[PDB]
Amino acid sequence: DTIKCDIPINEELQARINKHVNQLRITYSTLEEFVDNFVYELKKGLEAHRRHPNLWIPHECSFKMLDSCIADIPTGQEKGTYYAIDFGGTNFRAVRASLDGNGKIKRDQETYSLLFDHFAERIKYIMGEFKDLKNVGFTFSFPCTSPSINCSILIDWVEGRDVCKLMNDAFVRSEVPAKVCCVVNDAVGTLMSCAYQKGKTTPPCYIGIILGTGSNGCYYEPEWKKYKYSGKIINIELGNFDKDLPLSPIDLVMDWHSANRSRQLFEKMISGAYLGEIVRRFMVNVLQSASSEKMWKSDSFNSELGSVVLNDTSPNFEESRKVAKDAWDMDFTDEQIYALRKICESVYNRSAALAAAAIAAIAKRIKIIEHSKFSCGVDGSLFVKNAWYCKRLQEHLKVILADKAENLIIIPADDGSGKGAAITAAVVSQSS
Amino acid sequence: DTIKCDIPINEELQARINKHVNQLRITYSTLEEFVDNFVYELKKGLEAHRRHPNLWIPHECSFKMLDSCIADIPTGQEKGTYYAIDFGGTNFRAVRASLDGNGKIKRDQETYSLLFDHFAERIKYIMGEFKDLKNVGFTFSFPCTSPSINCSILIDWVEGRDVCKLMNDAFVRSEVPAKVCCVVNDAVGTLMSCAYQKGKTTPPCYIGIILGTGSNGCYYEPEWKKYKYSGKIINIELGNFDKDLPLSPIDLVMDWHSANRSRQLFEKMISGAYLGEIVRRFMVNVLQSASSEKMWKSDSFNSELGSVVLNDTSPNFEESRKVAKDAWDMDFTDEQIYALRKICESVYNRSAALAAAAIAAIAKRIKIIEHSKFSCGVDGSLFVKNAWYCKRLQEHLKVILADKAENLIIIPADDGSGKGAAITAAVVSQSS
Amino acid sequence: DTIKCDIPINEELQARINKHVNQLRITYSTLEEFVDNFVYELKKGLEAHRRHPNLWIPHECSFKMLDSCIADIPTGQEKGTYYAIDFGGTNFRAVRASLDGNGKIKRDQETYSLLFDHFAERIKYIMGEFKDLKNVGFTFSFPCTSPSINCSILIDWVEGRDVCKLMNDAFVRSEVPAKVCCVVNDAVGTLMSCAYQKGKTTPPCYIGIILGTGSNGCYYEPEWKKYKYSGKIINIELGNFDKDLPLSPIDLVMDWHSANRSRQLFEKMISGAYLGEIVRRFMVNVLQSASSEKMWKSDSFNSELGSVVLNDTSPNFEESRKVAKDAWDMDFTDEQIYALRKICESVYNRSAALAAAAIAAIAKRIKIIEHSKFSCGVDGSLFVKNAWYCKRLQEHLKVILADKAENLIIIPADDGSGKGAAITAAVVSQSS
Amino acid sequence: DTIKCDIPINEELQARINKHVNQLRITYSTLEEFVDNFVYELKKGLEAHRRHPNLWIPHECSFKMLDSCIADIPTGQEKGTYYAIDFGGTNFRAVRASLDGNGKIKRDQETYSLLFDHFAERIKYIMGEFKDLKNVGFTFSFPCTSPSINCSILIDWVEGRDVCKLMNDAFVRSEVPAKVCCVVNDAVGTLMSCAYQKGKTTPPCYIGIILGTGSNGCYYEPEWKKYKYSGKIINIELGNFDKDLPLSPIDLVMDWHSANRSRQLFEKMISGAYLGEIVRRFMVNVLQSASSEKMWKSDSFNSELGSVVLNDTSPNFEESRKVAKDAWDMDFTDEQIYALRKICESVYNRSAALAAAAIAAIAKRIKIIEHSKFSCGVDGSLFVKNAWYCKRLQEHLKVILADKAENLIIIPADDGSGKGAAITAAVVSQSS
Repeated sequence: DTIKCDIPINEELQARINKHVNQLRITYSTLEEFVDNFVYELKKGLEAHRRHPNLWIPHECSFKMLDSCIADIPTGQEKGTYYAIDFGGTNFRAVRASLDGNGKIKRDQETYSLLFDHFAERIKYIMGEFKDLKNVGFTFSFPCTSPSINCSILIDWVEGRDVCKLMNDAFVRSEVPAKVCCVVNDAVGTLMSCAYQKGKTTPPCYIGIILGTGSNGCYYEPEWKKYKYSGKIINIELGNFDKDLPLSPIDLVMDWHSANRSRQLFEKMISGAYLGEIVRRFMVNVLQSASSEKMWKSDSFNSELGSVVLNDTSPNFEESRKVAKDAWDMDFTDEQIYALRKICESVYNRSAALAAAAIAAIAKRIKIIEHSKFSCGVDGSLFVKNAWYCKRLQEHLKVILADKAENLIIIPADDGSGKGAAITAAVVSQSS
Repeated sequence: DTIKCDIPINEELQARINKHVNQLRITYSTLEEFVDNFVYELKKGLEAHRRHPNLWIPHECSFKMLDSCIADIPTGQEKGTYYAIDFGGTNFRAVRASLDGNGKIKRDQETYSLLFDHFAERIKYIMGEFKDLKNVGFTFSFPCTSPSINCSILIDWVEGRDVCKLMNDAFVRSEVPAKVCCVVNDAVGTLMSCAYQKGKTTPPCYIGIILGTGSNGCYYEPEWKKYKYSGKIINIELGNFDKDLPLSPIDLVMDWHSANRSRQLFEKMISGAYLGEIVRRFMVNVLQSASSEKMWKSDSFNSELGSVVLNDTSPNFEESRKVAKDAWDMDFTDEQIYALRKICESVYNRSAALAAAAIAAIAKRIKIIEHSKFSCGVDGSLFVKNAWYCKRLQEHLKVILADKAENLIIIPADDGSGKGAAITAAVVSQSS
Repeated sequence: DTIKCDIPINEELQARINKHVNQLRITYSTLEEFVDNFVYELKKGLEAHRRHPNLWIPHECSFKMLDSCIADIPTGQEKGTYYAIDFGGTNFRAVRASLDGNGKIKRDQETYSLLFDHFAERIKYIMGEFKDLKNVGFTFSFPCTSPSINCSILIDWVEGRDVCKLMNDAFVRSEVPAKVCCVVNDAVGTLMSCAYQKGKTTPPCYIGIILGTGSNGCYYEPEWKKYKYSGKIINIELGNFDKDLPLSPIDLVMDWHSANRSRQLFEKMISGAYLGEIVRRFMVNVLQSASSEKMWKSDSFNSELGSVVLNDTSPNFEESRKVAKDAWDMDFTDEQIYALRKICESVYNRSAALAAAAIAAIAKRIKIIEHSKFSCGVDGSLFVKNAWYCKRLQEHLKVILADKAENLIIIPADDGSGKGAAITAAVVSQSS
Repeated sequence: DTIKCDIPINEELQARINKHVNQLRITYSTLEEFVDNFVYELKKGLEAHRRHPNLWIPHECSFKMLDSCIADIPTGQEKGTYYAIDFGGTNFRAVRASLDGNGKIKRDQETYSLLFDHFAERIKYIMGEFKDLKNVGFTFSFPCTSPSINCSILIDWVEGRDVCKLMNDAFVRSEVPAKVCCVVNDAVGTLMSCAYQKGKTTPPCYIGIILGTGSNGCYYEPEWKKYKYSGKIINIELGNFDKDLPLSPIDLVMDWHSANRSRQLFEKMISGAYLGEIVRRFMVNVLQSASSEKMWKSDSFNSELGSVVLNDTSPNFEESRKVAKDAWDMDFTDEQIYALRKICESVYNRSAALAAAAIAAIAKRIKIIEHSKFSCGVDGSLFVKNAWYCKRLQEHLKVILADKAENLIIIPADDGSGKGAAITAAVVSQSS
């Protein structure tokens, strides 16, 4: 499974490669300490929430264990039609989903356009394009605290009013009879969308993981009653884990230029928005003076190109060296292309190992893994659109869980921020 | 200034008294360390606010340095009529204040009655009693964070909506044309009410202190621009200071039964809501078996009785031993009445010393005390309705500030939660 | 197993008893959090030692995981004669032990007398009393750090020289040809003495526990090679555990008068030197005014009397109320004697539960408990000389380890500070 | 005082220079926060020592405030001859000093050679070379804790015995009648040597500073009696200050490769053993691809070359570009030599500013600076053998102390580890 060298490599470049690979090496002895720290942090977060479920106090637990206020999960037997709003950065979409009683979802369109007074006409605009004249979901990936499932406040980016009723009154100002009923997170929607579209002869899903341009997790905590939680599903803020991470110096520099400094140190090692910069810096270090002038720019390499480099099988890597030219205007030789492959294979492997040791921790906090069986729905831009990264995540997950790997199933879910919010708004209302 | 014994005291009781007095003794060497810790904490809080002015992170600074979003202070030259709402616990009042251009306030009534749908009719009910048919202030002493001067959220006790517009729409639902325009704290209103009613030949006020059933402070920070503050007045959450306090064991037990545990340890040593319990516990310890059966109850002694015991000049203390009987159904002898006086004189003296060392710290953070002169407006139930406590606070304040005591003036302000909110709503609107 | 009341109890005293019993109640839900915190602390201590095995850094781990520098444990097959020195406080002993090859120890005398220049003549004085004219052990329970097995430094109480060679040169100054070869702790000697005198058909011993006027533990860590330890046996400083303890307010006051303040909070809840004060304070609180004048003294009740109260079976508790009079000069009635019994039964039960949850943690860090079997040697003044405390410790230990209680055996060892140091000095030398 | 550019610089290289200079910029607003943090840390260290003067607890204070056990300082009126031993790394010296009663020292030799059994013959070997046949000092720069002035223990590098008597018995084994009487630090010897050789018309010295291949400080604390100190001079472990430092990313990487990781972060920014690496890394970053192959080696540039670059006045910098070739085998052009000068001038200026703000803090803890006058003796390899670094340290020290700069005098002391230990051994013995 490891890259093999046949071309004669210089001594200096080989020494540099060997020195910079052992800075990204994750042995099966550190992964156990990682799993233990993760489980302990989960438990401490639960207790600290029970002590004061309103404010999040750092230095008590890195995970701000949020709670979706949902009542119960779906089973794949409902029916209707429901609409959902996604709102991230500059331009995002609107979803319409039809639900039959057989565990299947039908979706129509994801319209993008470049301000609460615009979205009501947007919903009427997509609705007239179906003209079958209720309740609408909402994702709203922004800094918000949700005391209840219907409302959530805004504390960052009228910038401070209720972001729920703000959207609600735009339907009243217009003709549209549709009300907001849920403000879900990106991962709980993933959990629900995976639970719906499973089937009937599959174990229940208990963990929803997002690995993409951001990393997060939600899971079903059976002891939710012993603490003060109202929903059966708990949203871990997984990206903020900082107990003991194997940080190389490149991770110490790339964090200083972050504009989010000293925050979210676990997300900056495994997420797809940061792997391109890691491999760029490592390549600059290993090709000291031979590096081009473009290899010193900031955003000169993103993870979509690492995906191209990893999934390469040509006799001569004419695709792996065509992605070099258009990014770094440089004609790579054989030793340099070998170095590039050996660096990407290390960075992505570390990401996959650390993201596989965070699923075993969740599956170990739930003490079901000993006897019963259950499933996990993994979604994201790193899991999809990458083949070398799936069979590696599931290889590490098959070694962390030594004798129990067969009890935990992986089911790739799709489109959490969409179908998820629609299914949540359908469940919270049809079963209201 | 110290109590003198002439009656022959038993040896055991004298030993116990001497042992329990030295547990409440504050020497002029510890007060300096206190002042230094306080000043350092103020500076650290300012910096930590500049780093992230949204969330309060404990273990960065005990003071959550809030900010009133006011523009500028009054001078005593405005005019009009304005109404204010107070809302604490079970039953609180409504205020109407007339303002002339000479630094004088005229107030009408403080009606009490035992639920946002009731207060609009309350305001119309007080208004019809003057029938001179704008803007209304609001104090709202509850857990709230205020991103702006007009709005504030509710996170504790619809329990979560906007507590500003909640009150505002009740005037629209009714006929009353009055809108909320400010949600002030108990101490910034004190500052403003003191600034208004000063005169013309007095130094400017810079600190507003509340010492009562609760302790708090607000002050004018001249470096407000260097950090991200929008108002010239900063609200210290002074009650939460916990750096290094001289805690006796009685303070360790009375905090365990608090229902606010491990929070606000500086407020539980100096505020008027906790001195009665302190003196009750100390009396139980010094009168071991001679204590009555009522001296073991919880709320059997409040600070209004300590005020009676302190301000006593009768030949035979027939008032200090009449407050004993009706509270602890017991006929005190001479040694016991001496012990009671010597215990109250120690508890209240420690409170006064620690509250005088917290004014010197604020007056030292403002570096004006070296050359110029300014004033401080002290308000509360301990300052008013107690004579032994004023000339003692100002005795300690005259020894902490060795050569500068003449630069700082004390001006007793009155009724902060009332006239304060009215004057703030008048200034924010007439000078809008 | 619980005390039963038949005599009619007053309402007030019954309310007070019920209120003060629930402050000492340990449910089987908190014991699990205790075990988890203990195991995590053990692991963190091991890692922190590997990072810097010289200085102990608090806030890294409460346990300063010391190391005995022993080579290997005995098996009960050696032979010879060896001498040991004990040195605690004012007056302590000297031991002579003969060792045959069958797992049996023969001891002679423990002489007490009320200064390194005296102990050599003491050893010659005990030796002449046997006149069979090598190597001598040493316990030396004082503040000392031991870089090697032969030497240890002194940092508290020439007060600072080498406390090993100090004793060694006194044998050279005299005629005695005996040299110090080991400075062991009170618990590793217990471990060795238990390992020797086991037999041949018993599982191996792995934990040595001391529960007396002080609490401590040592255990065999199989992963000693992965970290920088030279001995197979690790000395936990178990008394300093302070992660999350169920502290009543009486424990908050009794710690303030400690002269060892904010240090060793786990030892002050379970050790035999502190249970008498706990029960004295609780009795003062429950018998508010009926308490005598002697119940307010400090050392008016020690654990030897609680042992007498617990192990009482007379028809009328003429022994449990005879221990009252000579200690508190008071003729207890029936309700008061019931209260006293119900208070001692709670204090000692909490101690036994918390000391049984600290053995399960050690037995869980060693992952052998799943399949194999092993033993633990418990010694101390609370285990011996108390019958109600053994069958209660082993009742809680049979419920903490649900399905594995049969894998762990309890073997009461005796005289650790004696036979232990002798056997260690014999093993380190005969097998040198 | 700033470098001026006249040669036309490229746009890219100019942008890089301007971007990397503002990462080393120290404004007069941060220096005040630095001084405040330093003073607070000093006070906290003093208190924490008073609470437990035996063990050093980090997270209480970064400064382990050690204490020299000296009685009193010299005045320059003694007489005699005394010998001193220095012992650092591989090869170090022996000193002989003659002392007259006029404040003048006469020194003979510093012999170097490449093991306590060798130093006695070394002392006899230097003594026979003067053949004027008492007491000997000792510096011994190694990890050691000194409970008393005569003895000190060894805990790192027989490796653990008494390093005082170890040297003492070598004089008895030989003929030499010379005994060790003091084990001083590198900075207290500097203080004493400065105090001796002052004169008679100079203010008293109170601070001794070492700025070289290591940074440290000692000072006279007038409140030494209020705490448990026996000597009037306190040894700050100044290099370990880590409260809030302006760390660039280069300092984050150079610390990861330290072998002393997460320890002594203030020493790694200002000391002469680390400035060459800083400027090397910055030069690699600013000359991205134009850098040579030798500029990527580790020890390719030490501070002796930065001293050469700074003190350059030739028309064409034929010395500043001759130090480039022999170190980095590269013919620098004009833009590159300008960049090199502008980088060294920034690194050394930051070091000088931060080392000048640490003298103002010490001079501010002693409250004498307000009225009286005193002096400070600065020694080290950065102060001596560098002219641009003295008039810059004293320029920053003249701006930090706004109105008091004339009260504090700087007196360059010489050879602390030598004359210092001799003078200390002379004072401790002649005035014994």
